[PDB]
Amino acid sequence: VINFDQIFEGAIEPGKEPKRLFKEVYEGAITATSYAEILLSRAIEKYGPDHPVGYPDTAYFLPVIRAFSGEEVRTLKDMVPILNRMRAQIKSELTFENARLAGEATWYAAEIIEALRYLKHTPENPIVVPPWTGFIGDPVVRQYGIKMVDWTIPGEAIIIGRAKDSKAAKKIVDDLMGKGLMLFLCDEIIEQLLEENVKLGVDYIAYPLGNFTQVVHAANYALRAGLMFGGIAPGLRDAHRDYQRRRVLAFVLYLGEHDMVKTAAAMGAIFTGFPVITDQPLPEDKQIKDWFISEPDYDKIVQTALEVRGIKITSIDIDLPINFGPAFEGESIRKGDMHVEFGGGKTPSFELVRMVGPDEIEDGKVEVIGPDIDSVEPGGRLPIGIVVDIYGRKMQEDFEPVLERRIHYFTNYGEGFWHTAQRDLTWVRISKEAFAKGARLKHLGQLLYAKFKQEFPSIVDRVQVTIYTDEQKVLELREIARKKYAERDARLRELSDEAVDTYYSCLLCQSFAPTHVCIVSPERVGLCGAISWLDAKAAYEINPNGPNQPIPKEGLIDPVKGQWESFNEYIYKNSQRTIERMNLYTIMEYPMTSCGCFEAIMAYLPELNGFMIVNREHSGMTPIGMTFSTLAGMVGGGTQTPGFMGIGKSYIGSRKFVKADGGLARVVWMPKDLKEQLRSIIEERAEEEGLGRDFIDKIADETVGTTVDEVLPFLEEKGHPALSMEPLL
Ligand code: SF4
Ligand code: NI
Ligand code: NI
Repeated sequence: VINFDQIFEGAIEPGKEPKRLFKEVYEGAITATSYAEILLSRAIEKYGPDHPVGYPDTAYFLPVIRAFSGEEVRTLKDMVPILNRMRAQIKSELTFENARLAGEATWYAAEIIEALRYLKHTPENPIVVPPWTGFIGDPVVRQYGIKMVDWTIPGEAIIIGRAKDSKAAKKIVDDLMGKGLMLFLCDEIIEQLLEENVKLGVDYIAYPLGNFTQVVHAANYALRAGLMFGGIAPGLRDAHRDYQRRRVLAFVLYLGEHDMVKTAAAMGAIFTGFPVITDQPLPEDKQIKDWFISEPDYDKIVQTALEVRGIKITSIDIDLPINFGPAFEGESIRKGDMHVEFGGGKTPSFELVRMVGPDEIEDGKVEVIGPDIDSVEPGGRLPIGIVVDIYGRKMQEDFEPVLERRIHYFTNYGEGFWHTAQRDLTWVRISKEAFAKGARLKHLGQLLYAKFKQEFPSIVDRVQVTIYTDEQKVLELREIARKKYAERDARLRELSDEAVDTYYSCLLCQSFAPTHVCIVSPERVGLCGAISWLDAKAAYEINPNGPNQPIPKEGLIDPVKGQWESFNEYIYKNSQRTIERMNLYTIMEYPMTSCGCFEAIMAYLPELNGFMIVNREHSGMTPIGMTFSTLAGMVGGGTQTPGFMGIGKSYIGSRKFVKADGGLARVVWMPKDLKEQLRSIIEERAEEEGLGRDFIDKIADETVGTTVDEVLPFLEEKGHPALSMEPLL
């Protein structure tokens, strides 16, 4: 049996209980359950017991309840017994265990109150607007899971209350955002940060939940991790708490004047293993060592929370004028805020990584050749050519394309730095706010140098960065860059599932999905969409002991569906033996599993005789009778699910795309925007198959319908080949 409570046994010596804290927790838990009970009785009197209740866009009903006790709450009456249960577990005796049970009851009460609040919520007339999030949908949790698994998001800060001043709120939050922690904000700190023009919203991984009971939208976010990637069953309470403590490195920052309900909520965080750190001074009888502690000095509170939680940060430490971290990757710079730009079809541009010989490379040398961003009035433009020379003993020409990709990400982490595209199609923008802080191309070169030295210590011994901004000179060197681009394109042309004798595992997502195993082949990218076969091969050649390992293609069992003994044995050994077999070219029998970060899901529809596909960003209903989030609840979690499978979007353009099932010809329904994202690949592959370039017009989408009865007549009138193919079954 998991004995999770053992994690608290050292906290309080007997007879020295902090009775002020336990009394405040008791009063706040009773108040929260009472709030929830009256609002529930009123709603049941007004709408009736059977009225549906729930949150927008989640597969997990009321996730806090769904995780800790497993109930599938759907209607108001379902809430009644649960709340009664929770009220019954609030007890006067002042023990640490009773405080934790009161905190769980407070969390249950906040979840109930919020679902009741959402009874009045419609997408057309919502109860919250951006940047505020309220309840955060499943797609955002999944969209940041990939950053969680490799600790690009080292942890999470749940900040409730009010910083002593708005400037202090801005400082601690800018610090956290530069450390890459995911933030949940509640109460007056939000307006404090907005008045300091701190950037907030889901794009910045800094969620303004709202006030008061909206605090629970951090809890139901965190618990979803274990429900989704961890695959833990609903209702396995101690297993969920153990997943939270082990992998959701959250802590609470309790700022400003205390009140009973906030304190009971923080105790609910402690109940699942998240320490609480407050800016208030604390008497002995209102603190718990390593669980409810005071750090009044704002200069130290962040490092205090990080150390008590166990979070370790690895910053490049270079003193750059602008903030840097994952939160800023998703920013975009409006034309009115843009100080200068390069590339994007407005000026010549290229970026290139290139291996060099040892004797004429100067490690750390960052040079800007040509005018700097000093040169232009705001809104102007310059050419940019970036060349990162690299020498290392164990550097390989193979690594050049891989490291080149990093530039995009390295640039977008800078606040006011923006980057898109690649090679000679780059577009880069620098905001007026960054220019006013002193940012110049020098800092871009130093940033790329430090991030390359930090991310590849084993293979980079020397790195040099040159940024050219003369038009003619950029055009001249762009031809050399294009030469290297063509070489890489040819090496990529040579690869195929048959020509290579080694496929590659990837185990990264096992930090959160312990049983999941990805197998990457030249014609099948990993389901995150970011790990191609060349990427896994380079990661293994750089770190032989890492999460990517070679697997020889041996012991063939089924050439058609794509089963080999070697991959079977590897997946069985590395899946904690939940998975014995896997077919690479079909979803209908022994499909590869998923963690929860798949870019899209495929599913077989017998009534259409073919596949639907739905990407994570699509909002609406699909012909199988489920949204992407509901389908993802079944497809993720490391279980084998014949007839369903998660995939990267680019996989749809592979020649091996579910080849044993009929490939692209079997696809009958995709979202319109997904078809348009992939229009060129789909047209080219469809012509290769003999389906015609107009085959994309025969694929149904949501503008055709969202049910089988609406879609089938369109497929029949359009003569879709899948209808005349063999049923998959
Ligand atoms: S390839 Fe698979 S396991 Fe690796 S990061 Fe991508 S989704 Fe996760
Ligand atoms: Ni994942
Ligand atoms: Ni995943």
